[PDB]
Amino acid sequence: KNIDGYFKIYSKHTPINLVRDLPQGFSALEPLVDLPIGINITRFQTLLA
Amino acid sequence: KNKCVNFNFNGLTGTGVLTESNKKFLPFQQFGRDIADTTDAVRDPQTL
Repeated sequence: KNIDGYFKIYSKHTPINLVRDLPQGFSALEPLVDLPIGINITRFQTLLA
Repeated sequence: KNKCVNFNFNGLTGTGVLTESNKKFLPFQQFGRDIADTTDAVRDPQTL
């Protein structure tokens, strides 16, 4: 998300044994960085190896 | 430490007993707070 130019990125990595679309339980995503950029964004995309 | 004193921790003004924290914390935490939204702890900017 980008709030007042501060592009914030939260994240987390954990092991799982998912046998479904998405898992159950509970876990929150800790913050990682904070970037005061200040642009207008309307869409994004993903990359792959 | 262990003394009533004035302080300015990078703008975190106040006055009270500074002593070692036996409480956990996040890596990106800069301070803590109580139920009263009062500054309950602080990280020193020079020795975290």
